[PDB]
Amino acid sequence: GSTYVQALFDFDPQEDGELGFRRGDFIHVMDNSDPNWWKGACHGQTGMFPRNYVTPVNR
Repeated sequence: GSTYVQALFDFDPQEDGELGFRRGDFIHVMDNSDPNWWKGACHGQTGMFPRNYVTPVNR
């Protein structure tokens, strides 16, 4: 389907397994878990990332 976003800012991991990307990086929202936090995938690696650190592309 379509669950991508565009990294609003740079997110450096801060958890064991977390996600790590850089502004404009399209996160792949694989499973909206939490309101301000979600599960996704980008640099060939999945993990969690603040949902407010990204922005929808299909809108």
